[PDB]
Amino acid sequence: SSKAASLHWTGERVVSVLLLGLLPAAYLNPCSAMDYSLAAALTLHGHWGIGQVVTDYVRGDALQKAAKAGLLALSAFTFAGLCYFNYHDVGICKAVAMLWKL
Amino acid sequence: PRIKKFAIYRWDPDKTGDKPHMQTYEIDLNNCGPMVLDALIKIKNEIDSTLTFRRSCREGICGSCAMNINGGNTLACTRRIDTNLDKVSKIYPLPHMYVIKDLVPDLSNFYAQYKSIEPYLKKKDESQEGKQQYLQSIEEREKLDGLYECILCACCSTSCPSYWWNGDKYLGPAVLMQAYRWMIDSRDDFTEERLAKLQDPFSLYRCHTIMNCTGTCPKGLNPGKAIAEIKKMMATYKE
Amino acid sequence: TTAKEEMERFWNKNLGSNRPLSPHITIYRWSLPMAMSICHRGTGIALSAGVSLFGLSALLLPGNFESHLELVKSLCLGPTLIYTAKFGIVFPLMYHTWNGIRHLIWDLGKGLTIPQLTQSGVVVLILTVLSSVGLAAM
Amino acid sequence: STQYPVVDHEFDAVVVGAGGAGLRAAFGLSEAGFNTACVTKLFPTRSHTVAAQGGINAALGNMEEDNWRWHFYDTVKGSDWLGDQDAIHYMTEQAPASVVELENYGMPFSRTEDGKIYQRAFGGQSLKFGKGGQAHRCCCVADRTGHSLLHTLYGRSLRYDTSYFVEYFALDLLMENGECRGVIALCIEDGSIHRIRARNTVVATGGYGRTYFSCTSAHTSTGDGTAMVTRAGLPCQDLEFVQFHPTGIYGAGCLITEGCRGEGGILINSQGERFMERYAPVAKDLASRDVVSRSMTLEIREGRGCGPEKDHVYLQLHHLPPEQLAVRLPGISETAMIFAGVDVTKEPIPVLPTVHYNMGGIPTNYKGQVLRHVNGQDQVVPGLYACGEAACASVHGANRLGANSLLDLVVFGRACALSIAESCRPGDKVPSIKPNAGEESVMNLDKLRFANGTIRTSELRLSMQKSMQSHAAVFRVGSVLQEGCEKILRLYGDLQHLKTFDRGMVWNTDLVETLELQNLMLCALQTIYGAEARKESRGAHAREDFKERVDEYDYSKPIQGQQKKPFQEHWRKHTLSYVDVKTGKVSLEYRPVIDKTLNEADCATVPPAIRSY
Ligand SMILES: *Cc1cc2c(cc1C)nc1c(=O)[nH]c(=O)nc-1n2C[C@H](O)[C@H](O)[C@H](O)COP(=O)(O)OP(=O)(O)OC[C@H]1O[C@@H](n2cnc3c(N)ncnc32)[C@H](O)[C@@H]1O
Ligand code: HEM
Ligand SMILES: CC(C)Oc1cccc(NC(=O)c2ccccc2C(=O)O)c1
Ligand code: SF4
Ligand code: F3S
Ligand code: FES
Repeated sequence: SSKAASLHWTGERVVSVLLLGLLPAAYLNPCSAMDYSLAAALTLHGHWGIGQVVTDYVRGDALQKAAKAGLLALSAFTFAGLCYFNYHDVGICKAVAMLWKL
Repeated sequence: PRIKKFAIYRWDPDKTGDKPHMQTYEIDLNNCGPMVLDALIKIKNEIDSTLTFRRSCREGICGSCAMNINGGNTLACTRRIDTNLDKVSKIYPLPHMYVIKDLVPDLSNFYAQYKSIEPYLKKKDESQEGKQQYLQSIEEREKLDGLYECILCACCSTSCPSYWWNGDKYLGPAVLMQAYRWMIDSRDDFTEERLAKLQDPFSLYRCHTIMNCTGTCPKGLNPGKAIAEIKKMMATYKE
Repeated sequence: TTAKEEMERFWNKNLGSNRPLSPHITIYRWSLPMAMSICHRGTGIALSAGVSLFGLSALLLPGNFESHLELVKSLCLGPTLIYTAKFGIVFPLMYHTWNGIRHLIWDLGKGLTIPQLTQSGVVVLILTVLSSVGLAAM
Repeated sequence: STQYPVVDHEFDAVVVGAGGAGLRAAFGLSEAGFNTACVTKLFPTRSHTVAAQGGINAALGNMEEDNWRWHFYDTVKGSDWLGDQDAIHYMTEQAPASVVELENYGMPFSRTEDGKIYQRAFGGQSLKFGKGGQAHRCCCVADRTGHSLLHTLYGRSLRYDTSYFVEYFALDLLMENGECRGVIALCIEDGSIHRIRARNTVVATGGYGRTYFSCTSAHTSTGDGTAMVTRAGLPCQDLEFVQFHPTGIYGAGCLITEGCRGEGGILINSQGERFMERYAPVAKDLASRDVVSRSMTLEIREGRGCGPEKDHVYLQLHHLPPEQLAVRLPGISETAMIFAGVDVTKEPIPVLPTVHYNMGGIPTNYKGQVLRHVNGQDQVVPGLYACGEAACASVHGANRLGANSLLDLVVFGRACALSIAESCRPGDKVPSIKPNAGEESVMNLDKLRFANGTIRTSELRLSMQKSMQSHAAVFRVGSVLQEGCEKILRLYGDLQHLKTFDRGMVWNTDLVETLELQNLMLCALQTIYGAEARKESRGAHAREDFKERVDEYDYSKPIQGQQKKPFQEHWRKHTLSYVDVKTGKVSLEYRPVIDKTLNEADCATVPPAIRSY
């Protein structure tokens, strides 16, 4: 009797306290390292969040497995795109800053 | 002569081509008891004896007369009729449940879930049982207060939206609370394997603390609280 | 008859019959905590859709971020109207952030009674407006 | 005919009843390796033992030092010497054993300082054989003993491969030539009729409290097995003996436990005087179920009514500390406010003596075997057992001692299990049922399903209820009993004038409540006729005219040169009632009480004496 289901729940809350910790930390300390950590925690937590909606709502055999596959593709693209934005562009912390004073 | 209007859900499976509809009844409160069930029986006895419903104690300790009164899952023998004659009282069967007839739902799945959690005292050594009472201190007993009272009305589980959408695989708060009840019982030795029984995404983990179960409870119990307490144990238990 | 057997036979008799589903959402009463549950899902989905649309367009749409802003600068926007777009971004974010703590306080076990559910309910609701208006002017 | 699909089932044993006794008999059998089937019209939890509050009696010695034989004396005294002392021996010996079992089963009994089961004072119990003050042996789950009982019995029953027929209304006994072969029952779910045959049949269908207009018992206390036994032509014991619980809400008639009086609660008339100190000097308001309620109902006659109607009495919990009321009695604390609109800690509860328990029922062994009376002699009915409030082993006799029935349930439910297990074997031949078996059980169903009567079912239920409520109250004269008898007799003729409306197979509460009306009437006839016939004041049966306690001897003066009285002259005997179903007449005979115990050396007989608390 493995306990993957329980640990999954713990991860969800550990990334939630991490994400809550990162928003003020991104304000007080905007840097390249913060941009990557904010892209990593942001995409992971969102992935697990939507994952919960799919399991709650989508009733089906090859229906639930398909949506979970499509979500992983969407998240992997989202995280890599954010990483690309951090490396070859301004980066979230210096991007939001520009967007706001406008 | 104070006349009250009752809008009640009606369906006859023994009539062909019949589908869910609403039938209204009129009753004087001077001859009727204070409670909704008193009125339910009154129209059952005097007006229409097709109205088929569950009842027993009329005391609030069976969970027989469990139904959705005015958009709220409570007992009909505990809820008193709104004396306000301007409002029409809407009485419905317990939500998202297969209606057998006229406010009577199929609870057999709900019951089956109660069997799956195994609500009996389990000991590692059942060889010395039946001869001497198990010791339990008043503190160890206090832990069961607010849990053992669950009368299994099933107002609870079927007021949880998550239970409507996941009726088969999600156990529902009523069933879940009792699984907890048997965990903190200082006598029960099987606490770990009872937690290991919930190690899938559906069993307990379709809870998102909606908290619509507690507050509809006709006994003032707090299933939600106990569910969150299960979750804590689920991470803080070793092996 | 086992516990697993009873469920399997439950679904067989009911799905192969003319028994209707008792009205659920059609009739049930509305409560603030449950409305605040729906909103948390609504804001959660909308936010993730924003982040995804931001990350994907960084791969799919040509140009750099500075050129994308000069594209919005040349759109004749007044302070009151740019405040409206600024508000409708923080408004869902702040809701989910504050209510997020309310969910996290719940997971610890604290404040799970009906009074504390409606108390923290209004407190989150007010904190949202104060931080949404308070941020959109920075 | 053939409109109804007949479906025959095959088992080792059938138990009719999912409340307490029924359950303990059901899984008690399956534990012994029996292919057992349980049949119940309610769901197990919804049964009426859930409505129990007070407790479950066992001399565990968990408060003071105790003896189970002191529990024997108090039960046999309370029974007004109409109790069969052999069964009482058996029940009081198994008392601590059966309760320890339940605590091991999972019953979350309230706890003491020592860490043991919580026992409390209750009406009619004593120490040192009634010579050493009040006894504290009522084991309880803090005001919700019955609830917790029924649940932990059911929760434990899932362990065994018992076939439960949930929501099935048992119609009649599948009888063939003296011996029983099982039960024929209606499936409320889809209207079908099922014949369930077995080698044995346990009956635990509970009381028949709904014979009266006002009762503490649930709507589904219709004494169905009592009628089932009655329609087979088998006698029914002590049916006129009906327990009136002293305390119950003036309104709907819900029970406020006697555990209130055991914790320190007092009864108050219009003056403020503790009147239960005037009637019973020694035991006070902790006396018998019959003595207390009769004192209460007499105080109403005297003009000491308490409410705006001058027809009810008071139960005060105001003076007790709130600390105790929260921990010890929270179930009544809520239901007093819920129904009567009364805060327990500030003002007293309006109470009225109303029907509670039915000590009468199906004549039963100490082993649980159902008894027929032929040639003035006891005889065992093959393949038929009964246990609980439903049955009458008369361990309660003429007046049930408080908090004994939940014991009676467990012990005698268990008894039927061991009496089957230790007699026949599992896998033994199931007797072949008739091809026609129970034609008129169906011919009864079809008659009532299409009923085109001139008088409604519901109004006839009230016609029976109010008639019993006035003609057979706490006090009853031969005047009101004779008129009441020929009044109930007419209301049996009206059973072919009743109108039904619902004509559906699936869930016909119109049909089953009418089937309950056929069952309640058979109980009613046997209750009222036995009452007018019995001319004495024994226990709950108190004649205003024949106010004497008529025994074989006059037990006031010592038995010396006193001559014994013949059997058909004294009234210390069991009332056996028969009823011809067509004519609706009750003919009744009598049978001796058991006076001897099981073992005189270990537990000695206590002979009749002056009975007052
Ligand atoms: C009325 C009452 C009694 C009571 C009490 C409180 C109230 C309101 N509190 C008690 C207490 O605190 N301590 C105690 O010792 N006794 C107390 N009592 C008395 C006691 O509870 C009853 O004597 C006892 O509950 C009776 O139990 P029993 O095992 O005899 O069965 P039941 O609980 O009444 O349940 C009835 C079962 O029979 C089945 N049934 C009935 N008719 C049919 C038909 N037609 N077909 C199939 N099944 C039938 C029901 O399904 C039910 O399971
Ligand atoms: C820093 C503030 C945030 C905190 C503290 C936080 C934490 C949480 C918590 C505790 C939940 C509860 C899950 C549940 O049991 O229902 C949740 C739900 C969710 N969150 Fe966040 N989150 C934050 C911001 C975000 C962001 C920025 C996103 C994505 C852009 C997001 C997306 C989601 C989604 C999709 C759900 C699931 C909705 C549901 O099924 O109920 N959240 N979050
Ligand atoms: C009373 C009714 C109208 O109200 C409704 C209607 C539809 C959905 C819901 N609520 C959810 O579906 C929901 C919301 C947030 C988190 C999880 C869930 C869930 O599916 O369990 C409530
Ligand atoms: S916990 Fe409350 S709402 Fe849930 S089944 Fe039990 S009594 Fe009903
Ligand atoms: S209504 Fe719900 S999802 Fe959990 S907190 Fe209650 S069971
Ligand atoms: S009938 Fe028992 S709770 Fe309503």
